[PDB]
This record gives sequence, structure tokens and C-alpha cells, in this order.
Amino acid sequence: PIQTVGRRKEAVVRVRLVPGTGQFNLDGRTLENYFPNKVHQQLIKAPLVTVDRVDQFDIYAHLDGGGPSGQAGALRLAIARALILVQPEDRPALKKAGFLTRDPRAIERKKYGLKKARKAPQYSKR
Amino acid sequence: MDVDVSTDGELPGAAEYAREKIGRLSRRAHRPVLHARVRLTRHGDPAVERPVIAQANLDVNGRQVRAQVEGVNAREAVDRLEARLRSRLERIAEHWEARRGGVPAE
Amino acid sequence: AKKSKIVKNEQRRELVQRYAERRAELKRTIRDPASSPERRAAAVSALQRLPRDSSPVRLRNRDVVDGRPRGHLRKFGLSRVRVREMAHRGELPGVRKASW
Amino acid sequence: PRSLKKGPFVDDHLLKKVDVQNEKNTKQVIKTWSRRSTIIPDFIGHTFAVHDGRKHVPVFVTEAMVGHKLGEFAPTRTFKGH
Amino acid sequence: PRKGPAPKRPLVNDPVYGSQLVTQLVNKVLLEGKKSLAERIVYGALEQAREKTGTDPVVTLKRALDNVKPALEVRSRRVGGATYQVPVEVRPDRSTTLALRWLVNFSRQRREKTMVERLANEILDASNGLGASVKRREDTHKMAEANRAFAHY
Amino acid sequence: ARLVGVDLPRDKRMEIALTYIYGIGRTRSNEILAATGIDKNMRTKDLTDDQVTVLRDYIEGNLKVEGDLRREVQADIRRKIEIGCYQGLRHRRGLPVRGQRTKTNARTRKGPKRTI
Amino acid sequence: KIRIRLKAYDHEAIDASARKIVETVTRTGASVVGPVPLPTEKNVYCVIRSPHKYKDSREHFEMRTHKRLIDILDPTPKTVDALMRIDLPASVDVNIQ
RNA sequence: ACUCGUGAGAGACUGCCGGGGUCAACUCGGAGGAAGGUGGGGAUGACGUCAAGUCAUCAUGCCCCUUAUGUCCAGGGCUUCACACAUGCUACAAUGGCCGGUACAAAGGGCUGCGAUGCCGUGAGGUGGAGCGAAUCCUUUCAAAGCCGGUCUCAGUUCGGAUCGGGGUCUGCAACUCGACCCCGUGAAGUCGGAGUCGCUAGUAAUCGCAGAUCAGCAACGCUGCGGUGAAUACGUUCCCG
Repeated sequence: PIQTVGRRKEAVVRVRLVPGTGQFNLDGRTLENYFPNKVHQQLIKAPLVTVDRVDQFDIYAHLDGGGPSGQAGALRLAIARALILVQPEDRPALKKAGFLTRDPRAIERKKYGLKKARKAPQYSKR
Repeated sequence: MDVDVSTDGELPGAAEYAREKIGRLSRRAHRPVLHARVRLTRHGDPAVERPVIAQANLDVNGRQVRAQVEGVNAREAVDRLEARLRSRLERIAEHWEARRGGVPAE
Repeated sequence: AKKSKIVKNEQRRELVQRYAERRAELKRTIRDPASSPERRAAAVSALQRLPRDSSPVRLRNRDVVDGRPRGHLRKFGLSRVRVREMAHRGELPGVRKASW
Repeated sequence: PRSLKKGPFVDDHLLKKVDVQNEKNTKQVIKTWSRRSTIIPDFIGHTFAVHDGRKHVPVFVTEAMVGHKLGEFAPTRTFKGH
Repeated sequence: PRKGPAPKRPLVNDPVYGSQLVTQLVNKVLLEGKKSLAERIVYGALEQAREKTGTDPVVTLKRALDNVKPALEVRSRRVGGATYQVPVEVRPDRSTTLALRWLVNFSRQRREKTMVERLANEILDASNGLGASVKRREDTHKMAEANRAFAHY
Repeated sequence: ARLVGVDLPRDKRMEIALTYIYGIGRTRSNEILAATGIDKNMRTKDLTDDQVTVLRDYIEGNLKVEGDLRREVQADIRRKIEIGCYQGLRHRRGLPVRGQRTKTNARTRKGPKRTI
Repeated sequence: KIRIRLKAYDHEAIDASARKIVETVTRTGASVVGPVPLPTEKNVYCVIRSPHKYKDSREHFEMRTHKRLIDILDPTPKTVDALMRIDLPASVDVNIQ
């Protein structure tokens, strides 16, 4: 079998792909019970859409860490990696789509003297 | 105009004198003043020739005007502070009469 | 801080170990169960007769050498001022400046 | 307030004072320093000289003021106005 | 922007209408990151407009935009140590942004008891040329006209 | 409807209409409505006279509301005042009585701000 | 099988300890699971630089504890005696359970 | 086997291509790559300035007290309030309140401490002690915003919670001055706030929750960290500040 991983800002998705039908098994829950948001479903299925290969792969996924948005992003990256593993020659179409690039946008570390990572305490000149 | 004076140590009568001397500068400011504060302190060391230290801060329509002086007693320090604040407010005016000689002409 | 107050803190600690160990703890065990007859026992009154210094509620974590009563750290028993100076000199094993 | 299991907290000093005071049914002025002591129905007739910080204020107990503490009736801070 | 212009974010097309403009609208009405609620509001407003008029949301939305899209504006420009209200030509992107912002803001002050109904009524009035955003465009064009004398710098 | 001398609102859910009684809030209204049995979601204009009577007798039986409660509260405050307790003179001069800070806040007991 | 738990303030020290521990237990002829790493435990403290005021200037310090786990099998008394007869650096502790 | 934990290593070096460039620094674009041009954030703060702050972390020259300005104790004070200034929190509501169901984190702490199942209370909480010096047990299996369903229908309201009355729990020898929390009732100002002014360029602002230090208990809405959802805008240096 083939297995890959996707990581998005503390969200980790381990993906297993088989040539079955377009059924999503996210930790035993479907694409409806899991991820109840249309935008997230688009974000998930975008690599399949640009690769034309929708509804010809059965996907199983193990999810841990992050929230729904980070999990969806990591799952999309993992799907893209699984697709490139299964079929190499469509790398341009995926790569020009940007789905093959990990996003290094993590939570910026909080700093001493500031309320937030960049927010500064209110200063009154008087 | 209302002034708050935060004195320190033993300065009897300095608060009233500073209040009445500084409150007369409201007409000098060309814009309304807000929350004008004064502070009086005395140097503990007798070796200082001018021990009394006076500080004043005014908020003239968002513009902060501050001054600081030293003196041998409360009265002299307050008077010098008043003169310094008057000079600062004169340099601050920004109204047309004070900004008409710098506008490009001809 | 003050030598007398550094000493008096220690005197409280030896008082605590002498009294709070069993005297000021059995009375609490008496008062805990409503079934236990506290009212006639005067375990409250008996424990009032004990010195105030028996109670740990009067203790104060001071710096172990400096005597500083505030900014204390329980891991080292040291003031924030002293921890900074000894960590910088490499005196506390496995302590260094942070980055992340 | 104090928990019901522990019972009301009355200092022993003025306690034995009031038992020796009420045993002959005479209520003389009793002077005390323990403001923290509550008021017991055994104090109904007795009058206490409760400490304030400068002096002692006389307080004559009644049935209404039982359950409170002595320090309620010895006001500490003196403020008259500006 | 002292060292040059900054790149633009390429926002994606919408799922249920496939147009850039509706995604821009949902981003404009977005508050506190509640993207799902903003999308619900916009989709409900579009469906309400469709039911009222009987035509496709996007065409009447575009008509409203073109009705409230400005072409001239007024900016404070300082020349020779003196400030004037100079009329300036508006780039198409800025005109679209201003039109959408005006639509959202004026729909937020309506009295139709719900965001969806207020937005639907505002977009319909703008399509018919009766919305308050149309009035704002008329006023800003009038102000640009009134200061035409300062157009030479 | 006239309930213990109080005119209920025109159209309200029953427990929240009963909240308008001075001695009844929401929890009291809910539990009494459950006890006597009339529906909580039913409006004020649907009350039958027998229903008015049953709420009347229940409230007068195991509740004290309106004038008696008001006068009992007033008498309690007055008695607390006259015994000279701390809360007494706190009530006398209109200052907070539960240890609230008075340096800046406590305009509720002080009333509207006055200038001098 | 007994667990040998290695805790250290020093990375290099913990690695050396694991390496010669496994070396002697495989010298004595016992099957080893290898130096399994465990999550490093971090203690963080924030202090103020100046003795007086200046709250906005802070220093951070941490203490890092590295953990190694050794699991062996067939506990022969020769291996047991070898284990009790090992000298170790003072940075590294040993917990045998 | 895939994560993950932690050891070693590789990987960004204008390395390559095209063009500007004194064929020089350097610069624009492109390919590759996870990352392209000090990748993101930290630690690191030159000579010195302001006689900046600290003789109350500590040390210290000089002066002063020494039957006291030292030292012990009880009570009180640091919490006082006609006002003024500053920093924050909660609100003024329908992008919401309440009720029911339901899904996802990271980090951290714990021995005379974390403390579960069970039982008793409406609820703080009480009894009890399983297991844990802890990738194991407990902090619940961890969250809230979120999603679904019902209700409220624009009102000083089912908003807001102050203030006040009564009744309790926990800690502590002791909750009066002067703790927190729980229950019932009470239901103020407040309709988005003048002159003026502050923060923020992307996982940022905004918003939601969690944890820790100090700590018997807490005034914590403070401070230090952790993650969830996550925008708008930048035409350009004329004006303001440095």
C-alpha cells in the first residue's frame, strides 16, 4: 500500500489511499459528519478536481492536532502527496496549483513586554 | 482651568502658589488645555545649590508641552517654570499669525 | 532584609515542626467529620490555646540567603534577583537562557 | 462566615468571664480586647467594653444583635467629612 | 509601502455561484472570522433577492454594483505648503472596493430586523437605483464636480 | 389579569408574566407553575378564572409577595439601622454596605455625580 | 524485564550513559531494546532584570530534562552484578525498576 | 508499516539560467525545492547620554540612634473618600440572550500533592480513597468559540449586571474593619460615547478557551505562556512624531 502525511500548523493527517470509490473515512466518520463546512470540502477536493480523478479513490485518514481548518489543510496536502505518489506525471498541474507546498505559517511566539505577539500596551504620552 | 499639583516632602504654600501662577497661562495657550499637572520636589542632599525641582506638563489640544526648572526655593522655581512654560507655549502657537512668515511667498 | 526578621522566620519553622506536626493536625481531624463530637470536645478552643506560630499560615517563603520576602521561587528557594545572578554564573545545574 | 460544623468562635477569656459574671446574676461592665468573638445568647444582659484601637466602646447586648461579632459595634475609622 | 507596492491576495471563486464578486462580498461582511455565518448571510440575501425579483442573483448584484460604482473622488493633497480637496480618478479595483464597502455599511444601518433582509433590500434598491449607497455615490460625484477647479494638480 | 392586585402583561409566557410579581422571579415562577400545573408556555390572555383563583390561593398560601415583602424588607433595614451596627450608619449616609470600594466607584449608592 | 530510566540535564551525558550501559549489558549477554528516547521535560521561569521597577524588561530561563529508557531481557545475575557495579557521571541519574 | 517521542545527518549557499548593471558591488525575473534571496520568531543591546532608577534584593564611604530611630506582643492601618488622572474588565444586544444535542488543541502542574469510580447535596461542596513522583494516574476521556434544533421579536427587553436583603460552603487560631465562591430575591447607570487620543502589515488585528508562577485561602478582570477560528488595507512620503 501507499501512505503519506500532511502537516498544517500543529495538525497532522496520515492518509491511506486505495483505488475504491469516492468514499472518505476520516477516523471512521464520513466527509459530512466530519468537516461540516462547504469551504473545507472544496479545500479537500481541490487536488482531485484539478487532477480530474474525483470519485475513483477511497481514502482513509487519521487526524490529530489542530482545529478543523488546520486538519482540512493537512488533509489536502496529504491527498496531494498521495496523488503524486500514485501518478507522478501530473506534478506540474498540482505544483502550479500550489498543493504540493507545505505552509510554514505557524503561531508566532508571544514576546515579553507585549500583550500579544505584536500588540503593544497602550502608551499615553500624558 | 484646573491644575493638579503633586508636591513632595515639606513645601508649605508651594501648592497654592504654583496653582495660581500656572493657571494664569490658560489665556496664553491658543487652544483649549486639558489636565495640566505640576510636580514639586526637593533634593535631600544639602550640597545642591538649587535643591528645588519643578516640573510641569500641559496637554494643549493633544500637544504635550512640558518644562522643568531648578531653584533655591518654591517661589523662584515656580516663577522660572512659569517663564519657561510661557516660552514653550509661545513657540507652540501654530495658529496663522505664527505660521504666516514660514509659508512660501512670491 | 533585616537580621531579626530572617531569624524570626526560622524560629517559626522550628515552632511549626514541633507543634503543627501532630498537635495542630489532630484537632483538624476532629473537626472534619460532623459525626465527631466537636462541640463539647472544644477542639476549636484547645487549638486556640496553641501559639499562633504553630500555624503554618504565618510562614513566609524568604530567599534562603538574601532574606528577600518577595519574588520568591519555590524550585530554588531563591529570589528573582539572586536566581538571575547565579544562573548567569552557571551555578544552578541545567539552567540557561531561553529562546523559542 | 464561619462553617456550621466548627461551631461559633468565642474566645476563652471573655467566655469564662461571662460564666463567672452570670453565675451570680449581676452584670458589671466587662472589658475585653477580642473583637473577633461572636455574640452568644449568654451575653444578653452583659455590657462589654470592646476595644476600638484607641479606647474601649461600651456595647450593651440585646436579643437583636446576637449572632454578630463584637467588632461590628466598635467602629474603628473616624470620618466626619471634607 | 515606502519601498514599493505590495502583492495582492488572490481570493478564490465561490462554490455556489462561481464568481469573484460574491467572495469579495462575504469577505467584506466578515466579522471576527465567522466566515460560515457571513457566507450564510450572503447566500440567504442572494436567495431572497432571487425570490423577490425572479432572476439570477449575480446579474442584479452586478447591476447594483455598477449603479453604486464611483468614478471620481476627492482627496486632500498638499501642494506648495497648502492643502486642497483635489478630485482624483478612481482605479477600477478601488471603485469596486468602495462600492462593496458602501453596500455593506449602509445595509448595516437599515431597519429590516435581520442582516439577511437588510442586505437583500439594500442590494435590490441599489439595483433599482434607490439605495442609500446610490445617494452616497451621487454626493461624492457632486463633491468631485464642485472642486473641479483644483483638478490641475 | 388582576393577580394579587398586579395587572399581568398583555401577552407573555406564563412564568415570565408571573415574574412581574414583586415576590417572584424566574425560578420561583417556574417551580410554582410546575407545582400547580398550568402550562408555562401559555399566554396571559388564555387564563381561565379558575386558573386565576388557583394561582391566587397558592401564592397567598406558600409565598409572601408585594406589600408584605416590601414592608418586611423596609422594617429589616430600619431595625438594622436603629441598632447602631456598621451597616446601620452605612445605610444612614447612603454608602455601600457590603465592603465595596468608595474611593472612585459606588456611584449607585452615591447617586448621580455632583461637582464641587 | 526491568526498566532502566535515565534522566539527565545534559544531552551528551545522557547519550554516553545509554551507550556504555547497553555496552556492558550486551557484554554480559542480554537482549536490549535500545536507548528509546522520551519527551524532554521543560521548566520555564520568567524574571525581571532590574532589582527595582522596570517591569517591562524580562529574562527567561529553562531547565531541560532528557529521558532515556532501557529495557533488557533474560536478567542473569551476572548482568545484575555488572549493573550494580557501574560508575556513572553525576549529571545522569539511574532508576532501576 | 504511518504519526509521535529524541539522537545523528542532509537541506539555501544568489547554488543555476536569462537581463540590467564599470562585467564591480548589487539588483529584476525564471527553473528547482518544503523553504529564495538576512525563510518566520527569539537570545544577543557598541562608545556613551539623561548626576535616569535602586543606600528598601545585596554590599558600602561618611553622618546619626543605642535604655533608643534597636528588639518582643495584642489591636488597628497600608482597603479611609466631596473629587482628578491612568491602565483594564463587563456591557449597551438579534453577527444576540436562554435551553437541549453534538466535534475538534497545544502547553503545563502534581507526595504529606494531583487526586478518579461510587455515594450525599440544586451548588459551591461533604464522605471516601482507586491510581500516580508520573508519554502510564489525576488535571476528567480534557476545552470554548464552532455546527444542528427550539424559543425570545427590537423593548432600557428573556440585554446589562452594579447595588442591596436573606441563607450557606471552603481555607485559615481568626473572613467585622478586610477573602473567594454557592443558592434565592433585588435589577442601577448604560441606546456605541465631545475636544482629543492608542494598538496593529498575516496566522497579524479581532475574538474564544486552557495552563503556570506567587499562593493555607484568595482581591487574578493583573502577569507570563499555550493553542481554536481568523480579516481589511497600504495609491505614496506633502504634512505630524522620532
